[PDB]
Amino acid sequence: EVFNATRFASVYAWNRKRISNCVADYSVLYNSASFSTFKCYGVSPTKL
Amino acid sequence: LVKNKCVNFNFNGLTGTGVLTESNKKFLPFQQFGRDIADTTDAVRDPQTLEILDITPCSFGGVSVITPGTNTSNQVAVLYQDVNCTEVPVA
Amino acid sequence: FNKVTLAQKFNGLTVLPPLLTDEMI
Amino acid sequence: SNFGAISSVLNDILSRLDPPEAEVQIDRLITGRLQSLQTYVTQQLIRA
Ligand SMILES: *[C@@H]1O[C@H](CO)[C@@H](O)[C@H](O)[C@H]1NC(C)=O
Ligand SMILES: *[C@@H]1O[C@H](CO)[C@@H](O)[C@H](O)[C@H]1NC(C)=O
Repeated sequence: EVFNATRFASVYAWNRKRISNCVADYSVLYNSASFSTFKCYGVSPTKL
Repeated sequence: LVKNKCVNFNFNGLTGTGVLTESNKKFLPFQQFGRDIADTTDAVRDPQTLEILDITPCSFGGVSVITPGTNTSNQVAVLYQDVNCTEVPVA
Repeated sequence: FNKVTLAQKFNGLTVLPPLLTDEMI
Repeated sequence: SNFGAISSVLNDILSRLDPPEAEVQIDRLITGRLQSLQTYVTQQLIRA
């Protein structure tokens, strides 16, 4: 519901969604060949 | 969970190696983990159940070799500097 | 001895014992 | 003391980062810790 939202907010009115109390499998994100940019800072995607 | 052997542990992103034992120290209702001195995680409460764990660092020390002159004899004895004798056989 | 008051357990750090114990000094 | 690293424990850095990215932070920690140990040993030599 965050990545596949039908409408996106303008960058000057950026939204914010809090995620908690769940198991996160981020491998689903960067394994998908659908993102032109996937850059991390202070953490590594392979070990997330 | 195992207790009386040195083990690798990862508690909710807290990684370390040591021996885990039932803690005499008593936590306040929802303190998470103690650090007795110098930000060493000396204890942690389990996330799955709610027991309190006391952590003692992995037993370690210096090994030294006692020897008479190799001129005179070849027999040699070895001394482990800081360990109880019952737990040396591992290393 | 009873007047003078006198390293905590930690990683890396270690304290050797003195060669002559107090009982023999 | 973090010495300007991401965190103050080797385990956090080596669990958060990949080898080219982790190496610089580990070096940042190593240089500071080595300097502190050198100062301590020089002080001990003078006091001895
Ligand atoms: C062997 O060498 C040691 C080392 O200096 C010396 O103390 C000892 O007297 C020597 N013994 C013989 C038989 O050469
Ligand atoms: C060494 O360990 C054994 C078993 O854990 C124990 O019975 C003994 O009292 C210990 N001795 C010392 C000096 O720690």
